[PDB]
Amino acid sequence: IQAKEYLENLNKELAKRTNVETEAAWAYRSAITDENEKKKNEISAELAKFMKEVASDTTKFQWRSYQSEDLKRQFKALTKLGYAALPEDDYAELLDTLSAMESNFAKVKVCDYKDSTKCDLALDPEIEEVISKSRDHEELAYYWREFYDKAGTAVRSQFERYVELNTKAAKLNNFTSGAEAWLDEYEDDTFEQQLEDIFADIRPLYQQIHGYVRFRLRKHYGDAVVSETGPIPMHLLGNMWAQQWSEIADIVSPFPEKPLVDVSAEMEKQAYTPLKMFQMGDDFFTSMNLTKLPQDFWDKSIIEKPTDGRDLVCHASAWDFYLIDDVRIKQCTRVTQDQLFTVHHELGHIQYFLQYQHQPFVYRTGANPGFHEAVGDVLSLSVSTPKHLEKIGLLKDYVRDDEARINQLFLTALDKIVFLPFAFTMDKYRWSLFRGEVDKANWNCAFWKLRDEYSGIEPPVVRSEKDFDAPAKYHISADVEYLRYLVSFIIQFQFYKSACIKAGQYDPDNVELPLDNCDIYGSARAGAAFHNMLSMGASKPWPDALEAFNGERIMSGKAIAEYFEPLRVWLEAENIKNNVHIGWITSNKCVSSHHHHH
Ligand SMILES: NCCCC[C@H](N[C@@H](CCc1ccccc1)C(=O)O)C(=O)N1CCC[C@H]1C(=O)O
Ligand SMILES: [Zn+2]
Repeated sequence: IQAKEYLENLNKELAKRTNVETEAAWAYRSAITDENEKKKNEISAELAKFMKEVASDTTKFQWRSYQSEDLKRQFKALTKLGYAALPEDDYAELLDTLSAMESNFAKVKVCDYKDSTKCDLALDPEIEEVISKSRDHEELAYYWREFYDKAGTAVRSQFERYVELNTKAAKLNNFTSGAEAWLDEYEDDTFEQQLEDIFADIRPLYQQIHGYVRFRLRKHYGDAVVSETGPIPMHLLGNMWAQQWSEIADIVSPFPEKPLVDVSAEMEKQAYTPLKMFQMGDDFFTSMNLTKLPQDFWDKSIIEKPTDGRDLVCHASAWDFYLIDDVRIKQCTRVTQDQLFTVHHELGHIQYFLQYQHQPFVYRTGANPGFHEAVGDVLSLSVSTPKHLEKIGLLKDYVRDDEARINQLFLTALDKIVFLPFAFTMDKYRWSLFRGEVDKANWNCAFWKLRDEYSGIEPPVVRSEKDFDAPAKYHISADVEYLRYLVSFIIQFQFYKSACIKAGQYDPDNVELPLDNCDIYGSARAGAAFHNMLSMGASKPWPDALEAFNGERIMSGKAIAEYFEPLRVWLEAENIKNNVHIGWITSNKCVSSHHHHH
């Protein structure tokens, strides 16, 4: 019989209902109040009962033996209930503990290091800036310690129950654990291994940047502060989680005498505003013959941090309201080059939303979570080039010297290469818990051992099992899968490469057309490729989505390693010239307490 008419009717209802849920999520995350929190979970609780009642109905349609796979694809997807398979009482408890962590993160406030009276500094503006600009290791340590104790430790109790409920939910859906459930999204039983193999290929490059960065830092801060052969004291890497290091390029760049693209100052001196930044982002898409931002976006978006004393979630993000043209971004944008990249990242999501809007609700998601994260990043790569920045005047006079090209690749290596192992550990960590591989008594050290093992990083001060630091990372507190970023930083270079080729910007043989300098801005053929891929929205496993883009069907590293190659050959030489130590001994930062008072 035909369940097609059923599915059509059902997706349309699910969209209407998710719209209602989305609005409540938006209100809460825009104005954090007990009331909004209540409505928010209330809606989710209702939708969850509807899904259960829709899961039992599908028992009617024996799709597991159907003809036209597309219907059979929708059923497998719709019946795959997530946390919703959970029984009422548990689901409600999960919503709560989830809310407890989320709100806990966003409400973090710490006292200023030079004024124990202020105590109103939050992560997004204040503390985020201190870690970026300060060069007083003791001050950076202060802020690190203060932030981790509030954002991480204070929520160990909820996190643990979250893990328990997450595991219970997974088994109810026939998954081994929440770990395999997340991996299910990549529809490939060998995905983790593929990721393990690509990382293995790039790791050597990662261990020519690490030692080099540890070199300068120790030269700058001094021996007693940064030891050779030991893991780098995170907090001197310009980022609260040390996931990206470009922020300290001023004390760590190859040629400090040569220019270092820092468009922040020009943006500021030029009167740039968040609105202007979003409009630039918008222009990039249309210039590629891609979709212009709809009217609801400008009316309903929050592109600047509210001026009142209300609490909200300001971790940039993009929203699909599941209607037609109702898409919005919420970002506490600031005028800086990094924020400018972020603006493009989020629009990547928005574009993807519009591109697949016409698809059945179930297919209104990205093909593979990684694809959703890579769109915006592909434009950001173009925007970051000296070529495009000179064209828009945010780089008055610049010369491609040669030993200046290194300041661009290496600068990019502090964001794209350094990130890979960081992103991998975020989920390898949560996987090991989801899978009952770690003892509760070793939860906080299992984390740092992993940060140590893969990133060669360690906390600025000694932590014990008494502390619990994983929640200090937004995504851990908000229950947002992280592997998606690791796939993105990999596949985005594949997208970028091809796009640049489809444009007349990249030629492997011709110089003056290097990969690290193509702009693709204004490219209709690149936009066309993007359109073919994006419009499919999960209607097919990701290899077909990629194939729609450039005819390829495999995830690989035939891009980054072809992007950063000149950088990589420059390091191996420079490191030997300065006799730079490569590799590091195991960290001694995780223990189980010690005091000097009695
Ligand atoms: N310093 C601001 C960073 C930009 C914010 C961005 N936000 C995330 C938010 C995802 C999300 C939000 C709400 C519900 C469900 C999912 C994003 O990918 O857009 C992000 O987290 N990103 C962007 C790149 C990497 C990753 C990160 O920083 O770990
Ligand atoms: Zn994103």
